[PDB]
Amino acid sequence: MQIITAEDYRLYGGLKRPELESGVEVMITAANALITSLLGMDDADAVDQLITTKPTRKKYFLSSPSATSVTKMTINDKEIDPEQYKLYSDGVILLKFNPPEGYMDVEYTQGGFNPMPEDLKLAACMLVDHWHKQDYRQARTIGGETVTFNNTKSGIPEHIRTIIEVYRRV
Amino acid sequence: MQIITAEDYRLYGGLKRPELESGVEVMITAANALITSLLGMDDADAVDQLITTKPTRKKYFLSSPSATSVTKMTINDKEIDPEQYKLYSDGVILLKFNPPEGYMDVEYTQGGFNPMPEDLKLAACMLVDHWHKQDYRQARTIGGETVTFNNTKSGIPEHIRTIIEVYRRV
Amino acid sequence: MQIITAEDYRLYGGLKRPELESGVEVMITAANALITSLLGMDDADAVDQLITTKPTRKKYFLSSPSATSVTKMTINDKEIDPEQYKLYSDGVILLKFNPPEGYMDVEYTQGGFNPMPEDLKLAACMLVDHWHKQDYRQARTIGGETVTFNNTKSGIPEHIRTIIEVYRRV
Amino acid sequence: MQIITAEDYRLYGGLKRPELESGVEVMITAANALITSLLGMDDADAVDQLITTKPTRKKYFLSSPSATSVTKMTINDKEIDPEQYKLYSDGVILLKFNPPEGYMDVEYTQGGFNPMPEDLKLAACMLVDHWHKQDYRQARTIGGETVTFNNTKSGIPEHIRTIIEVYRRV
Amino acid sequence: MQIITAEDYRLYGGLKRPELESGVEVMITAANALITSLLGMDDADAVDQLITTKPTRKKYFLSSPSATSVTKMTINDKEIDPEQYKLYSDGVILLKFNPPEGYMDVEYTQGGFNPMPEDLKLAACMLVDHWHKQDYRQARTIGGETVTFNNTKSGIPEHIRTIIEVYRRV
Amino acid sequence: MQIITAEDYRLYGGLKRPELESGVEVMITAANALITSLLGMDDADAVDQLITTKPTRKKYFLSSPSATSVTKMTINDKEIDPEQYKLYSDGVILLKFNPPEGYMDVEYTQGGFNPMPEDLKLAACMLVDHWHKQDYRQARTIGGETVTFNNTKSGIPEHIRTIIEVYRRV
Amino acid sequence: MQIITAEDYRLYGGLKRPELESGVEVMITAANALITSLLGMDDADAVDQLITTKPTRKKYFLSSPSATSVTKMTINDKEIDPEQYKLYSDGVILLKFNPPEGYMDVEYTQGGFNPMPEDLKLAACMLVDHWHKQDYRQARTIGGETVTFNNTKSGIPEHIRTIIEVYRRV
Amino acid sequence: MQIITAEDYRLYGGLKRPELESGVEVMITAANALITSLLGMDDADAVDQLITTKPTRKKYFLSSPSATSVTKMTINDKEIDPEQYKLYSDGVILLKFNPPEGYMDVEYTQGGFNPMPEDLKLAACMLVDHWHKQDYRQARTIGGETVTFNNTKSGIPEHIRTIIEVYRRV
Amino acid sequence: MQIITAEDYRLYGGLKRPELESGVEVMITAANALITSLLGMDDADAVDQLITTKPTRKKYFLSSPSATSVTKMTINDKEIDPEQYKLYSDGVILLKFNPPEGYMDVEYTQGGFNPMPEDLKLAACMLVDHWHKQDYRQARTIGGETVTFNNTKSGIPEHIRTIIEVYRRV
Amino acid sequence: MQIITAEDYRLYGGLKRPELESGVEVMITAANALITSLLGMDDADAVDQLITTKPTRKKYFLSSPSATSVTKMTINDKEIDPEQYKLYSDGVILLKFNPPEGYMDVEYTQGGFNPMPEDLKLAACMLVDHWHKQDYRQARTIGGETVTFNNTKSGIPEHIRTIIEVYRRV
Amino acid sequence: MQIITAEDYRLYGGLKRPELESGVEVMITAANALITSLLGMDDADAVDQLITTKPTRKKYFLSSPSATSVTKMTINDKEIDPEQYKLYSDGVILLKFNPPEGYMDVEYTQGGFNPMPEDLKLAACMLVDHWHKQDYRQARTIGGETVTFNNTKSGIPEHIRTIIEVYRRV
Amino acid sequence: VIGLILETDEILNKKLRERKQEELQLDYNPSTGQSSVLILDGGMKAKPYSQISSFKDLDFKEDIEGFNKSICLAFGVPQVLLDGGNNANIRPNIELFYYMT
Repeated sequence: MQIITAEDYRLYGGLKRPELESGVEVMITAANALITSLLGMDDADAVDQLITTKPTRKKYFLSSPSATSVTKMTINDKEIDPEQYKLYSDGVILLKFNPPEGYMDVEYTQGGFNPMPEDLKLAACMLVDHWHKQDYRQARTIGGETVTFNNTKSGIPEHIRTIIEVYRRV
Repeated sequence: MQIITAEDYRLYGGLKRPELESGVEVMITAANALITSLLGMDDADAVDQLITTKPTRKKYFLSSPSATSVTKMTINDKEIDPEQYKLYSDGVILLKFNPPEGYMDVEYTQGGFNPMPEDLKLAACMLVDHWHKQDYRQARTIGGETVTFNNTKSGIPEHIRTIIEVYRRV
Repeated sequence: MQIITAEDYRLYGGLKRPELESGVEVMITAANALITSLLGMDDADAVDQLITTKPTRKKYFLSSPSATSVTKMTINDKEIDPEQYKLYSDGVILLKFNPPEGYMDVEYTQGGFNPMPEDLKLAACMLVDHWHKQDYRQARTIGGETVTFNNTKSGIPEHIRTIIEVYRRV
Repeated sequence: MQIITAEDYRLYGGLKRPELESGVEVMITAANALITSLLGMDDADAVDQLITTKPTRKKYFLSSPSATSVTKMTINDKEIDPEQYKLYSDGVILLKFNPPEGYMDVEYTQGGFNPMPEDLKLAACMLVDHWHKQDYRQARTIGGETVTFNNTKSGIPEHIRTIIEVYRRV
Repeated sequence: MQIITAEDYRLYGGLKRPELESGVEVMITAANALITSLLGMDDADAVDQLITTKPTRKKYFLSSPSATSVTKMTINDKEIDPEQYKLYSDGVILLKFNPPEGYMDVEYTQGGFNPMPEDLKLAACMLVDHWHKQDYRQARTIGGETVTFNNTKSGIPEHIRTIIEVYRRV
Repeated sequence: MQIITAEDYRLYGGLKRPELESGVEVMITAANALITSLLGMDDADAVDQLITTKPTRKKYFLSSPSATSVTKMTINDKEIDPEQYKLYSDGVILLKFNPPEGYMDVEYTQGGFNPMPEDLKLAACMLVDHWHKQDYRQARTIGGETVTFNNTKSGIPEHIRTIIEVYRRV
Repeated sequence: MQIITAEDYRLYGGLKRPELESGVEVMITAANALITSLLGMDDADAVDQLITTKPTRKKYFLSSPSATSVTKMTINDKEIDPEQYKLYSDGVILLKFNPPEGYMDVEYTQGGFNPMPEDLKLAACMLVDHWHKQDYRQARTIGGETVTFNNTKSGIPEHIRTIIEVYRRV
Repeated sequence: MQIITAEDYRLYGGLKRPELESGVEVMITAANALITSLLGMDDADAVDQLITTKPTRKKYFLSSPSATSVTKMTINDKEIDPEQYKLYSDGVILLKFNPPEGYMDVEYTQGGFNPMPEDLKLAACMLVDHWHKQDYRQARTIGGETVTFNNTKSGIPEHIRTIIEVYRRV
Repeated sequence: MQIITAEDYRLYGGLKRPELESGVEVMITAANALITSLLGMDDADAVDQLITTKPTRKKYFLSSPSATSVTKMTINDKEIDPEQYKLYSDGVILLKFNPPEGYMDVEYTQGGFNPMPEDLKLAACMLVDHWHKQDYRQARTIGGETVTFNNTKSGIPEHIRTIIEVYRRV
Repeated sequence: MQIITAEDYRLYGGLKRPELESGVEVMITAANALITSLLGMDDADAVDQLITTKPTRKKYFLSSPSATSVTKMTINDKEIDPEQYKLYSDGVILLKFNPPEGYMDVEYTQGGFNPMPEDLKLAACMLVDHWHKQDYRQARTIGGETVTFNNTKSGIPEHIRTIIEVYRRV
Repeated sequence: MQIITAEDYRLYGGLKRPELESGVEVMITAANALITSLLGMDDADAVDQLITTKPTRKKYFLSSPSATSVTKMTINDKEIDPEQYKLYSDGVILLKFNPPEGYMDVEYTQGGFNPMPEDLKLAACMLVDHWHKQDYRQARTIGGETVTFNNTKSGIPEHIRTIIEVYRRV
Repeated sequence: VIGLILETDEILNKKLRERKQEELQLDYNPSTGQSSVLILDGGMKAKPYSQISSFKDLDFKEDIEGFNKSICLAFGVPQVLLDGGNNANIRPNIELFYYMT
């Protein structure tokens, strides 16, 4: 997605120079991509899905829980009218009837974070700050004032880790 | 929700500048959203839920324990009058009758922390202080006056953690 | 509840300024709320409670052991006369008869710490002293006079922890 | 109870000022309350008790082993004369007859430490001294003279711990 | 009991001041109480005790191994003449006859350490010296000459612990 | 593939020299090859594969999930027209009929990251920065300003590892 | 016993002062009593002992292995002539006959270390040196010359421990 | 194989001397041979192999996955025409017919890394740099600028290890 | 026994003073007694032993393997002539006949190290030197020259331990 | 074998003196011998082997996989013509017929590293350098510049270890 | 045995004084005795041994593996001529006939290390150097040049230990 | 046979230790006791021991039966004669005994 951009990075800090530095401009969009592929999102207008289907199962779960609606529905190459299935608040789609055994083909449109949460904004700003000045070492000192850095879970530090994990199933 | 804002941050400290710093403005609302997402909240006027229902089960639990009232209930596509059910102090809803097997559809209104507890205010203020001062390292030294920082559970420090998980189910 | 207030904080210390600092004023009520929700208390005039009933069980336990008396009892939507049950010193209520299987609806009046124990008074005073002085780090040094801080159980410090645990079931 | 008071604190130390310090005055009575709630005592003139009773059991144990005598006895809402039961040195009450199955209601008067042991006096003085100057840190130094503090069991330090545990069942 | 007193504490050291310090006067009595409570003794002229009795058991053990003689003996409320039972060197009492099943009541006179052992005197002197100079810490530094203190078992230091454990069953 | 090149390296940094250094020129393509073989790709226009066939299996998995389309299918040396199978978004291919037991020979065209993600761009830039600088030691100092380097999993650094693993299945 | 006394303690050292220090005078007898109760002896002219007896036991063991002779032996209140039982070098006594089931009353005279062992003399001198000089801490520093002390088993030092254990069964 | 040679080593660094040092000339080819023996490769035009053969096995795997073609095939001393077997992309060779039990003899020609990957180029450059200066210790210090060296797996450092084992089966 | 004496101590060292020091004179005989009771020896002209005897056992082991000869033999109070039993090199006594079941009484004369081994002489000299020099601490320093003492097995140090254990069964 | 000699050692370094040092001259040939006996070789023109033989086994493995040919073959003292067996690329010899049960006697000529690998040359040069200056200690310093040496597997350091292990079975 | 003496100890070192030091005279022979007792040797012209004998055992092992010849043999008190048994290179003695069950008595002459191995000479020289120089601590320093001593197995250091257990079974 | 093995890292007055041992043995036997709970104070531990050589290992009965059958075998008496037999055992086995032996 597009979480931060230059305006939000500048608002996060107090940067005085009009033009951003050469390194930060790429790091911001790279942080955006890493966050959006880290939470499970894949930026796409529509998605095709192969859901295996069994009888006595009236509810199926879509890949992206941020699915606002489903366009067309297909079981064994036959379309089912929208009146016979209902998509609930999460990615769950409910089947009124019992699906015959076979394979499913659903195309749905994803709506993800239209009101963009500020947790992701702060996490991505902190990640791009983490990358800008080399803050991915166990400890560092310059002269006398040293710093020992935070524990890293799955590469990303603790704070980014907690924000992502709190939002890591969309 | 909206827990802190600039006035509560200012009265938390002794800030003398009339305008808040650039980094604190976005950080406050980031903390507000992170707190509401840690506890399991979803800031929303109403919520739709698919409750599975089985016979000989006359009490079902709503998602949010801060549920005010149920606007309407739907079991297998037929509305039930308010007289047959009663929503209790917690998210528990009790059914006078015996529900038939199928799926339930309840639309309730969430009212959460209308009197805002001061614990969450202090916790969010402590997170935003934790982020402005970049105190998310294991230790930090400035010359001779060193500091060794407190242990982190799931990224967040101990104090914010204990406050949150005292309130992390509403 | 309301345990400390500014007068008890000032009496705990030796503060000479007529007006309290900006931070402590909200911090006192923050500590108050944290303890009153940490011990299990819920500041409320009355409580509604869903107790399941099984025959051959003549004693039921209220949620709050600081219950003064119960206003009314309701089993399967019928009130029971006060002569048929008696509430003892703790939250236990003993039924003279054998309750039919079903659910209870009891409304009791909470009375919690009418004489305020001084143990919780130091608990809250030491919490607010712990937060005003940023005493939530593993160690802190200013020049040569270093201090290593106490072990923390469930976030809260050790002494506050033992006091709370002494009163952690009301 | 009332263990120390200012007279015993001043005898414990060599304090020269006539008026005690602001912090110590409340801290002494709070230490008194913590000790009296830590050993298992609950300061009360009389106690009501629900003792479950089974046939072929001729001895029952009262909650407080410092019970000097029992006022009245009740089994299934019928009073038993004092001649049929005898209360021994500890909280044990011996029943001459075989009790019918049901519940007991005994009201006894608590007498605790009328000759007050000096062990609890020293323990409470040492605890209030432990709290007065902040001796609840792992180590502390002022300049060159360092001190590493004692291990803490259940919050309270080793010495207070052993005194309490030697007297922690009354 | 009364083990040390001021004269023996002074003889342990080389104190020159005619009057003992304010802190040691109560400290001595606290030490005497703590020693006599660690060993299991209780300073009392006589003790009443309910020993359960079973047939084919002709020896019963009193609480205090320093029991002098039995004033009276009772089995289910009937006194037995002193010819049927004989109290041996320890707290063991042997019954010539075979006691019927029931409950036994014996009132004996406790006499403990009429010649006071010097080990307990030294142990109590070491406790009061341990408390007078505040040496219950893990280590202590005074400028250049520092001391790290001995391991503590159940709070009390090793030497007092071993003396107590040598005498910890009377 | 070709992810970075000199232009993206220069835009990542702030290099002022018109000509890149001798070491970085080969190191860029070395990092490129290491990542493109580290994620699982093999840069090739087309791929041949032996997929084993068992009856009652109507879906088969191609080697590279970035397969655009399959040119021709051969089961036991006989071609199948495209109307009998369909390839979905991932590497899966679904067969309408039941494949006879035997072997397959499929030729598909690989399309990998036509929009180059910026995550892998930072991954490769950080790899080439990791190798130019000589950032593959546990710790390093020059005088007083020491740095302890990040933990390494599977040789590659931590941040590079998390980015790779985010894309280590295409 | 009386193993050391001032003469032997002085001979252990080179003390020029004719009159011993105040601390050591009680410390000598304290060490004496601690060792004589630590090896297992009870300093007494004679001992009475309840030995249980079973048929097919011809050898019985007295409490103290330093038994000289048995003044009289009593099985179920009837004495037995000295010609029919024999006591060997250790505390074991051999019976010529088969004893009927019951209890034994033996009165023997203890003789303990008529030739004074120098091992226990050195051990007690080392104990009183251990206590006089403040030598029961893990380590001690006096300016520049510091000493860390020996490991302690059951409180007592290591060398005294091995000497005692060599003689800790008489 | 031949991976680096003097030109690639020189362009790896910025060496200015026209002639390479004495120690590097042997070390380059030493690294070249060590890597090509590390990955499992063996520089050879043709290879003879005894593949065990069993009926109902119609695919056999050659030793080198970079096999170009089979010059001749032999099972129990009888050549099979190229029509019955087909060698696929990897070392896998598939037999159209069902091979009889016995022993198999194939002579194939290996073609390995004809487009030489830059990963092995960088790996061998770092290996020869690792050997040239004595950078194969746990740590090395020259005055004040100390260095702690990288962890070693199977002798070779982490980075060379990860490159090798990304390519360690050809 | 008598292992060292002042002559062998002075020969071990280079002591110049004619009269031995006050401390060493007692420590010599203390070390002698500790060694002779540590090996299992007991200085005695003759020893009486109760050996249990069973039929089909023709060899019995005496307590001290340094038994020169046995004076008189007794089984169930009857003497056996010396022609019927023979004592071998160790404490073993071999019986020609099959002993009747019962108890044995043997009186033998012990001869211990008439040619005194120099191993015990060195061990006792080293132990008494270990004691004269207060070398029983874990480490000691005087100014800058520190010494850390070796591990202690069962109190006695390594060297004395090995010498003893080599000779610790006589 | 003969791996290094003075010419290759001098080419490895930059030695300026015409004559080699006294220590290195023997150390080189000793390193050669250690390498050739460490990899499993035994320098010999021909080798005799006792291979146990069982029926239904048509392939036997020679000791040295560097066997270029076999001279004569013997099973149970009878020679077999070379037409009936043939030796493969490794030490494997394949037998056309089924051997009778018994023992085998084969004499083969070993050809080992006629083109000498440069890995062994570098390993032997590094080992003789390792022995020349004492590079077999855990760490070493001269003044301030210290070095901590590498881990040693089976005596030989990591680099020599990996080279030897790569060539450890020829 | 006699391994070193003054001449061999002097040859081990370079001592210039014509007379050995006072401490080494006893120390040499102490080392000689200690080693000859470690290995299992016992300096004796002849040894008597009780070997248990069972039928179908035609080889018995003498106590000392350095047995020269058997002076006489006795089984159940009857001498066997030297023709029936033959002593082999080790302590093994083989019996031509089948020995009847009972007890065996053999007197053999021990001849041990008539050519004294130089290993034991060096081991004894290192023990006496170990003891003269108080080289039996964990570490020791005089000023700045510290020494940390070798690990000890069963008291004796590693080098003496390995020599001893090279010869520790004679 | 052992009921409990309690060890303490400190020395606790053999006389009183043995008195407590006897008291604790007699008190925790259901035949002669009315207690079943232990509260070990002062750091005393209870070693979770196990029986070294149980009686179940000595399964001698089959061997003893074999030796008895072998002993009766030499004399010739059938084993049924010593034991009890049915109608189909007593007289046929007595006939075998008399005749054959």
